[PDB]
Amino acid sequence: MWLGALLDTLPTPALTIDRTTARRNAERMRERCRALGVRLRPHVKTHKTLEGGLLATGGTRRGIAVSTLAEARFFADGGFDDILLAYPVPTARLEECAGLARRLDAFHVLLDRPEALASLRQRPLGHGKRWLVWLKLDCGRAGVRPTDPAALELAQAIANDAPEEVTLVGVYAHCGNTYGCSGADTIQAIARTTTNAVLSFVAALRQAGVPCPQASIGSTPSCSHPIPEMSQLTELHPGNYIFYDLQQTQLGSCQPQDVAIRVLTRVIGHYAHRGQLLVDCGWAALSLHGAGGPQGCAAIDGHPELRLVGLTQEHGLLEHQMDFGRFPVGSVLALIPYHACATAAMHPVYYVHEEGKVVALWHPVRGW
Amino acid sequence: MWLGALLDTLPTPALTIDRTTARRNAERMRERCRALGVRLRPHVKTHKTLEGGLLATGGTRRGIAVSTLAEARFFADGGFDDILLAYPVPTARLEECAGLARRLDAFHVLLDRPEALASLRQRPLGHGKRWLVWLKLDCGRAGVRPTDPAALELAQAIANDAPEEVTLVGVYAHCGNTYGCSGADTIQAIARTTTNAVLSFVAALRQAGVPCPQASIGSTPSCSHPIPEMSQLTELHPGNYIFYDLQQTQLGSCQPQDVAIRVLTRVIGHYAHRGQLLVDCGWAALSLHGAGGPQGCAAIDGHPELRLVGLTQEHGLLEHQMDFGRFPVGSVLALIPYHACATAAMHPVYYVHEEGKVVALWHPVRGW
Ligand SMILES: *Cc1c(COP(=O)(O)O)cnc(C)c1O
Ligand SMILES: *Cc1c(COP(=O)(O)O)cnc(C)c1O
Repeated sequence: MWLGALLDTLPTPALTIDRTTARRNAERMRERCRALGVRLRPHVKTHKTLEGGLLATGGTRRGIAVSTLAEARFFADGGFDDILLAYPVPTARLEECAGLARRLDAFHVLLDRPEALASLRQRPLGHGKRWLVWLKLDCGRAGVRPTDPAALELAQAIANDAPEEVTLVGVYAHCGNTYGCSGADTIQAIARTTTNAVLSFVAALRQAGVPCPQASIGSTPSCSHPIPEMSQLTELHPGNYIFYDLQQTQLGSCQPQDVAIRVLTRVIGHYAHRGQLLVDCGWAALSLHGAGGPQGCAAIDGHPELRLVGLTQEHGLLEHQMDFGRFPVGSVLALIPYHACATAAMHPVYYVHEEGKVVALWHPVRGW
Repeated sequence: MWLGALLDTLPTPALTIDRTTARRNAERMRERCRALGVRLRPHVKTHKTLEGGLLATGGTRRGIAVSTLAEARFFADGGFDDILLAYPVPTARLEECAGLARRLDAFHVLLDRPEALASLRQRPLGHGKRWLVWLKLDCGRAGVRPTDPAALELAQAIANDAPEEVTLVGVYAHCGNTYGCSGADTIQAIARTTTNAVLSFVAALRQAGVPCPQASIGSTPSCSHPIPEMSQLTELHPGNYIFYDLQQTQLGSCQPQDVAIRVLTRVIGHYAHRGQLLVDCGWAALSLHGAGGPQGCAAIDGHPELRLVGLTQEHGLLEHQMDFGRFPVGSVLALIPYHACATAAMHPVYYVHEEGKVVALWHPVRGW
């Protein structure tokens, strides 16, 4: 246990979260939504922590999105509610989904196939509770396409075919496509194509008389530079924005000062005959994200000079011709990881801090 | 808890270990060593499990190699001893190394820099115990080069400069270079270059009068096709061979029938308009190894037809023109992962099985 400890005292490699930066990130996204007049349902997958969720959620512990039944359970066990399982409802685990729907005032699920509706229908929740269902629209990983007349029919069914057992809460899209882009304008165009598609669908839905009270989109890059059409929605659900990361910096969603995550590592050897620094951060601590070479898995914070050039499980090699005097063995560097969600999943504890000193330890759940 | 359960009953994605194949793998490597007349010190990093270690070690719980102080501790807490920390001794965590050296009859460390020796010297173990030190030879990630006269001097010091506080147990190389190769002959050439280098060093060591009783090398690929010169060593320390994996199959260390690990995943959606299967195994469950694209992170066991073409955190996309009838939603596929050590690190439990039925659950340690 390390309360109060100075950062470069921790056993590395060690994932670190600047609680100042995080709180700042949470409140900033809360305000954007306030500004747009819509609700924020933060996704928890970058941190999978109660504390994390608590920040995102402004202290309220209600209205979030999870990627696994593990997180659902964890969050439910920690007192959260209004929990959306942002994932095509897993028909092979319905006893569990029903379990949570019964504990919770509001447990929401998504689906995108008529068969999924069938499966729900044959596992009625009972107790007056109805399956709160959202229709995942693909505007291109999963969901139904809004122009496919099949989407309309499916909405129709979820909403109406059994209103005592199933209800259509809204439509749900995740504009993840914004990750292949580059710079704010193409981010916004994907936001716009997605916002408008969704808006047209709902238009079509009102016209046909299919009640659909909510409409959800969002990803860190589109919600980092929100666009006016968005206020015609009811909720945005980004998540990663609480931490941010190198990729997010490269995309333009944020400035470096916004990235709350680092992986602290130590210089544990010099290698003059190959000009390389040796660090105790391998990929067990960092993950291979941003490689498919290693140069782009991470940046050495405060040191454009150095770049990662190798990663074994428990080692990384750094290069500059070098300067080993500036980097005595035992000195700590701070790696800026490419994909926050991925680094986060390699750590059983996060060292959370303020003013260089450790202030808390968050423990994420994992598994399925 | 799932004792006895049928495999395709498990909550996927789920890492699975064929205990038959594993036991077979353990005994096979035990026999190779018996044949060569040398000792086997299995590395535990592919599984990081007590059960795992127990197999490798033939039931004895002695003589293994770990990659982190976490594993050291775990194994020590589980009754193992003769534990080699196969890693340049971490000078910033010496209170802990000393801790374990004091609990254990035999805790071994490696180093490759004179300064490391200094640091050990100023943290004497006391209690009559001496730091059991091995000299990591680089024959090309870390260690000293055997032709560099500095290596000789360092051996000299470890062995002799303070024989009441520090002793040189042997020399240690890891012929990891065999991972860029391809086919048995270049594997063996790297084995040979490494074996001979090591043998020449020890020759030089005897000549100079530096006592060096042990000599350790090994990696799964060189120990999968051992070479005669190896019997002039005292110990081989591979590890991954207990599980094996796709990469190992591609290299030629093993035949498919040898790979004991799978990640079971489910078909949870069809996508005719893009010809794709949707599976609940994303990279949270598989890792991005073998990508730097996704085609090569894994193979669909029993189905050369399909290949992985996308991986998000909790999803993978499969392609063939398809045949969705052969793959009803809910049917289970078995992914063969590229790098066993990496997939293993994404799982908090391994479902171990025999004859299709689950026989145990191993829980690996993690962290640092
Ligand atoms: C991760 C995720 C989100 C969150 O979006 P980010 O861009 O990661 O902040 C939203 N919806 C789904 C389905 C997700 O998996
Ligand atoms: C992983 C490791 C080994 C084990 O070799 P494999 O080829 O993975 O079986 C041996 N020595 C060191 C230092 C290692 O990190």
